[PDB]
Amino acid sequence: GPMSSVQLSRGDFHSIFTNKQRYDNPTGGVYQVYNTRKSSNRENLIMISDGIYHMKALLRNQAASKFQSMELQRGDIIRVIIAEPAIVRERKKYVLLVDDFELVQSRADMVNQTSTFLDNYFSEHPNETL
Repeated sequence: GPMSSVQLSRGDFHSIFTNKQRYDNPTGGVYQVYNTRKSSNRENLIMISDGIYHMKALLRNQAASKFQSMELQRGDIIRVIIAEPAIVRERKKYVLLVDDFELVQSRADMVNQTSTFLDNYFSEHPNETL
């Protein structure tokens, strides 16, 4: 059919934190907003999904202004444009720092949901990350 669902970058979160090349350029990923629940007005911490894992993303600078103005919510699909990963070694926490993104689709289908938290996957395989 022409109207197939928009494809998320499945496996990209795992690749960002295991592969040096992807870590160094973690842009172009297509993800779905998983959770937007509140606590900063110049920084929005949200949960995003790649279809397999969900992970924390901290929207800063123009991504923060855009998120707030667009009122992005669970189910919305975005494309990350400016980003850098963050590994909090002392707490075994993983965050994608997002400075810019684009809206791909608002209110997209979110069915047969099986994504698990990225940090928990790495807890099960401790020496896997970079």
